[PDB]
Amino acid sequence: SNVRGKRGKLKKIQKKYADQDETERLLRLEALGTLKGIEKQQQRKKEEIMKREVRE
Amino acid sequence: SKITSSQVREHVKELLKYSNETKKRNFLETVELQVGLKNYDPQRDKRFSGSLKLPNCPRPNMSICIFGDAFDVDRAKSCGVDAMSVDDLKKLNKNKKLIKKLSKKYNAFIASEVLIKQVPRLLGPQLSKAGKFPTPVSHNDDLYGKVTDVRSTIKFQLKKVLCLAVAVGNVEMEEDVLVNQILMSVNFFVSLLKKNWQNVGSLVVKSSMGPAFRLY
Amino acid sequence: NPVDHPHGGGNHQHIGKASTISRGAVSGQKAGLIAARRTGLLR
Amino acid sequence: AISKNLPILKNHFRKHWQERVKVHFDQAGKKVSRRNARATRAAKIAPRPLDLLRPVVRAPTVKYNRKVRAGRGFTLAEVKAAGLTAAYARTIGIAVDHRRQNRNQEIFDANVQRLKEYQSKIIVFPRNGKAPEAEQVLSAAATFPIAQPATDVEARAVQDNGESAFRTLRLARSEKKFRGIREKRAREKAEAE
Amino acid sequence: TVKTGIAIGLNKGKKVTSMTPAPKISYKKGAASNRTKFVRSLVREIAGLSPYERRLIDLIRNSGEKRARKVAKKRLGSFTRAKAKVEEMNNIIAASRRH
Amino acid sequence: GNRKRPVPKGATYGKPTNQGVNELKYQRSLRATAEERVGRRAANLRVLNSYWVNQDSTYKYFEVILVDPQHKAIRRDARYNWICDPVHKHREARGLTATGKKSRGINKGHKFNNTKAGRRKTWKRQNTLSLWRYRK
Amino acid sequence: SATYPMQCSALRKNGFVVIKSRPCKIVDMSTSKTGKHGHAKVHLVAIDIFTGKKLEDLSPSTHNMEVPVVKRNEYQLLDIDDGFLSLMNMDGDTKDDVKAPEGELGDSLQTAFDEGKDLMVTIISAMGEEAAISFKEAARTD
RNA sequence: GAAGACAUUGUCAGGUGGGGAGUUUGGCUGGGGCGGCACAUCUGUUAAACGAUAACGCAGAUGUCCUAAGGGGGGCUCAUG
RNA sequence: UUGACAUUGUGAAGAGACAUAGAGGGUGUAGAAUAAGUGGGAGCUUCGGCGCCAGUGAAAUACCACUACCUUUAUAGUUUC
RNA sequence: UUGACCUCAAAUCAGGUAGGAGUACCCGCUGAACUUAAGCAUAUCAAUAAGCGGAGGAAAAGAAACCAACCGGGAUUGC
Ligand SMILES: [Mg+2]
Ligand SMILES: [Mg+2]
Repeated sequence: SNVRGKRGKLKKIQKKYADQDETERLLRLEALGTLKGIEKQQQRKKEEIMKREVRE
Repeated sequence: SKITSSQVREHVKELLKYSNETKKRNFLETVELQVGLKNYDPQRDKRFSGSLKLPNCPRPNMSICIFGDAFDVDRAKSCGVDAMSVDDLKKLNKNKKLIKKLSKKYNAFIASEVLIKQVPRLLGPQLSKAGKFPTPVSHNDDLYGKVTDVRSTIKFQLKKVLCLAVAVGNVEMEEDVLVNQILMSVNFFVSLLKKNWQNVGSLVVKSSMGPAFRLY
Repeated sequence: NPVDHPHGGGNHQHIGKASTISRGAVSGQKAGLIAARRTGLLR
Repeated sequence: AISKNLPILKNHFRKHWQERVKVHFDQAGKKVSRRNARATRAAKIAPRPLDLLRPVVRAPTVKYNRKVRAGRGFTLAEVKAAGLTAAYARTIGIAVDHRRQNRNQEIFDANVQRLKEYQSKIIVFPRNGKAPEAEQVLSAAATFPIAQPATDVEARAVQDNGESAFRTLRLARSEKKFRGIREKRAREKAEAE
Repeated sequence: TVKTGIAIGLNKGKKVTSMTPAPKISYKKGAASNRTKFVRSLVREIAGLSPYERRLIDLIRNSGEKRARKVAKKRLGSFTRAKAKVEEMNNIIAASRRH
Repeated sequence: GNRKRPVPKGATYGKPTNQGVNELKYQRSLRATAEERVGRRAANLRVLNSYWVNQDSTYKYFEVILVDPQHKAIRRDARYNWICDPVHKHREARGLTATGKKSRGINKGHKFNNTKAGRRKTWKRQNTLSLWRYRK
Repeated sequence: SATYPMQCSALRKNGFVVIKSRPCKIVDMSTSKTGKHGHAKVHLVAIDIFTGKKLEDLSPSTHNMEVPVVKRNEYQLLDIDDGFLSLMNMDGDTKDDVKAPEGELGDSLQTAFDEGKDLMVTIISAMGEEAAISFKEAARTD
């Protein structure tokens, strides 16, 4: 919402993915490889916390 | 400059009127400039740091320690300023409680060019954490002159908080001197600041045990 | 021949640049795999 | 291209200038036909003098205001002072200009006098009857010439009183130059409490 | 406004005796007549206000005549028309307050 | 809107100063082309004037006044029989109406030195080379 | 000036260039004749010093490429706090403007400062942006 | 029936755009190309004991450095053995 | 292709951002306590009490102000989504 | 039910009018490049050639929302 560029994404989702189901969305996202990227970012965040712990 | 000299003269006049006549205090009152900067980010933008030496001293009597060699300690006997030698620093033996006690004892430190290398090795990084780090002095220069200089130093460093404060001078000085010093300090601050006179959030003049007065 | 197609020409029969073409490409450029999300034979 | 010590020429002949070349071979024949047109017009308006009466009037700019010349037509104020209406003056052969004004009494008096002499000199025929034929002249401008006014007499007495006529011009230019700054200083002096 | 007689200065030019001619009727083209004043007042009563005039009324009520003149200068062509428009809208505010 | 340059696929075949296609503007007005189409529709009439009535994003709307030069009420009535003179055929096509003279620039003044008696007429007049019998 | 021009053939390996307004350091240079008659073209493969990205370019050999001024400077650490190093210059000058490194260099430097070595830091300046590249330990003057 | 003040349309503005347009792509040179710079300069020599004097002749150099390594004065004498 | 303005009217809700009027708020551990930070400060006192030396803690405490971040009400408010 | 009004039609209805030609000159639209710059892209050629629409014996313009700054001039056109 407040964060920039969210609105541009919203228009697209409404435009082409309105007639879709969650099962289809998950399958499509995996084929695209978008899902893997999200996972990698989450993993990095865990890594940052891990580094602090190791130092301690 | 958005701030005008006549407005500075006026605000200094009621400031000294309150400090001197109406409610006098036994301790000598230092005049403070408290600034806050606007539309600025400590994390991304460059962290400005700078220093200026005022002509008339703000704090004549503030405690200063001189880390020094044999020549520096022998000169410091003539200067009358407290000093501990390299042997004394080795006798301290990196004990945190005593060096924290020294850091809260002395506001300012002056060190020799030779020993400024191993001042971190004998003492550690808690001086940089406090923000009191020793200033270099050489054999050629006068120690008491640089004590007067450090006592007249004004430093602006960004750090993390977007608000700074310095001590312009005493209440007891003359009005034109106080006006000139506060004007040159504001000019030095905006010279260090990028996009000058527009990233100035607020400028506040105050005296010790005194109310705030707002200059823009 | 290179006058007739983007893929034409050369001393060997080869495409030259990548055959995946942008959706924002113009007429005369869209020759190949238009707006391909992925290529190749999946297993 | 550029060559020996010659002046820099600017000959504008880089268009198809030979498509637009007007050589006036018909100067003599055009003059002959112009005289033929004047004669047939005079025969067509056989008593009337081939041109209207024009006023005397002062030429506009500072280069030419020393001279006086002919105008388009008389002012309505001038023809009312002459004592005839504008429509009647236009019918009896007086050019009337509705859009020039009278700001100069000498020019006004000269034009009124010129109208008085024209009304004295013309003969106006009755609209119906006898038509007493009267042997036209062809130029009202030649019968009423434009005369430059005599500005002064040719001999006078010297009247000198010590201003040299150069100090006067210089002081006038200086006070025009420093006019507005003096009222600015006067205004701030007045509003200085 | 008489001339000085010399060729330069403030009132340069030759002194000639003036005439002060009769005023032309075309010099009074923009003069307001009673009948057109009555017509303009009646059609203003009938038609009311345009949207930019309404938001100007709000700008004199809230943000003052300086912001009102800035917006009217952006809306109309020139600063002169903006000043006249803000003046007549202030007159409408005074008249409606009297109403 | 504008006048798109009618070239195939935007190719102009010339110097880059003439490569513009989109932002080019027609030199006559929409009022002028409106009354010219009305005159072509009724060629037996004569266009007198036109005025704006309405508009939207797509169209501009004009009303055109036309006078019949064969009707006896205009053959008589000397205030209007000047339109029956054959020099007034297609005034809107020659630019002789009010918006036609506005678009041609026909006005008195120093702001109209290029277009005062006709732009091409003045151009010929000041690009003519005048040679006399006795050369000056 | 901050940057100065140079010729492509005058450039050689382990030198700094400006590619797409980035300070880059060359790893590969290759020249191939354009046509038999024509001049050779220089292909340049370089690595950005700050970001580590690989940027390449092909130019005529006679063409002039922009070259930055890179200064490497030697300092001693004072403290590492909030991701900003505090350094100490010869003659006693101090700067805190340098941000700490974010990679394995930054991790190794953080562990070395935590376990208490005296660390010698090399920071480079090129085109108005500042970073730290390497650290050593002072073998003498302990 | 559907859709609905959103599309569409008009005008500006940013991006993309060899699909297309226009144009350019140095010189010297024991042919041109590659190489080099003899393309703006400086020292010695070729150079023929005034001056001038060529070659892609020979041996080299320049696109800097210096608040003193500038200016004035005083004292002293250097390399080497 | 993206944005603005016009075409373009009629109605309801819900969020967000500014102006200027005022309120309250900050708990790893250790430390007498709930430490948002800075900067001054050795005396301020209204209690003759609180700080200061001293304890602990990265950061120290009275007495002053400033600046963020939060929550918080209101305007014939200004507005955006 | 009848008679109006408004708007829109139909007639081999009564009477008219337009088209096409010519185009030297005239009034507009549209619109280049060769060339010159000793290269070339703005510029120039040129507000031209080619293309399109519309007149007359001339056309167009024309009786100031003008020029001026003077002691002011006074529709347009042409030299
Ligand atoms: Mg190929
Ligand atoms: Mg169009």
